[PDB]
Amino acid sequence: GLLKESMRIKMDMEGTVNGHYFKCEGEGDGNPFTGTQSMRIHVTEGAPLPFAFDILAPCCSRTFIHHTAGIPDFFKQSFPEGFTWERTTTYEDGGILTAHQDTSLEGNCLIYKVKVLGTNFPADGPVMKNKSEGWEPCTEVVYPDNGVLCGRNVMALKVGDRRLICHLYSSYKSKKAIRALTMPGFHFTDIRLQMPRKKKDEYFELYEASVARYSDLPEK
Amino acid sequence: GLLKESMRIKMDMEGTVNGHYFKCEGEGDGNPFTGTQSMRIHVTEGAPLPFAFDILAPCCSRTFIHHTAGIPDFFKQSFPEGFTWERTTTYEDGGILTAHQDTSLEGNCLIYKVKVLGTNFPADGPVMKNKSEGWEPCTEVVYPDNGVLCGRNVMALKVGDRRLICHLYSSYKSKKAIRALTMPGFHFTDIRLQMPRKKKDEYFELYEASVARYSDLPEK
Repeated sequence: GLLKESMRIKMDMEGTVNGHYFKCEGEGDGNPFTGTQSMRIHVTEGAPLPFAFDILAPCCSRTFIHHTAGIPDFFKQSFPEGFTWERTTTYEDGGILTAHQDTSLEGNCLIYKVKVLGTNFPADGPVMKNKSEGWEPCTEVVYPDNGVLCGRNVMALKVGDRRLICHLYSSYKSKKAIRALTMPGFHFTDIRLQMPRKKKDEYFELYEASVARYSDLPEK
Repeated sequence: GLLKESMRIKMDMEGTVNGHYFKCEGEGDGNPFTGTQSMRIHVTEGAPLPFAFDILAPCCSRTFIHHTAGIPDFFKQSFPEGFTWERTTTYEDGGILTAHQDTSLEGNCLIYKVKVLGTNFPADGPVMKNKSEGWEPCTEVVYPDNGVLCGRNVMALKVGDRRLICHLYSSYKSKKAIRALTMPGFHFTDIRLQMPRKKKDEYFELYEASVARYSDLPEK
């Protein structure tokens, strides 16, 4: 209807992590129906980032999820009005990353406005020491709550042979009237977020694939 | 070859939940290689239980996981010596359910000893009001940490059309020498835990299926 097979993405992100201010601009593209996408991010203020960009990578696109088994698509249904998401991620070594995001659509271009505040990351930890090597793939739990889509996730940041676990609490809210929207049931969203390239803690490239599905286990 | 395609299970559980003391005995069976199993639980002291047995259901069998793609099997490798697990489950409405478990093997019978403490469950909540309808399927995150197997999970207790989220923190410890066991890498375990039958808050029947696997998403 309103979404095409090739979509452009423009993202503006502003934030402060452990007191360090930054701004990022991203241009990306993807296929929303096969659920694949990529983004080029330039840190336009606050470069070089004194912390691992990994913690900001999940703040950089829910319209690009391949929905299987007839699962209703909260995000694609939300257009032309668009949607927002709120998230807090708690890291098991103390760090906290809170974010709010606005998703709108203008022509062939998705427009993301992201605000980020991160606090209490340990000074000696892999995030502030910039010693992480990206994320493992993950499986978000997704479920309705009175017209709001809730998400819960466990993600694992790679630090050598070790994994730093964090816990994601997400709320996805449509700007469309609740009556014009078909809510999904309880389901899962597999997500594989990768960072193929980065340069000087100032330029980053992301690729992400996402699939909404039910458990593959038979119900007895 | 210590495990057979048909195994017996004997379980003894003792615990206190919101100040209510109880003991349970379980007899079960299953196929460890297809990863399927069932159990009959009788509350022998403290019946009828004044809380939902659902919160005790995940305390009742990791030898029965179907391992795909050559993922090493921490639990099956642990025999004949066996293993232990410990877990804390935090419910988003305040409840806490902690457990320690010992798993041994004698002949054709796996022997489980479980100790449980549950606290701070709200008097008005679905657990203490006994108004839950079992668990959704879930996907545990499993990864090594210096010979210990760690698990993290998000589970959802069904309360009508509502879901009460809880967060699981698990540690699995082999009694085998670290040198005689090959640790798996980061992977996932799909688990579907069901309660086909219950009676008088005193008799319960469980069925569980589990599969260890990697992400279904292609790695770009």
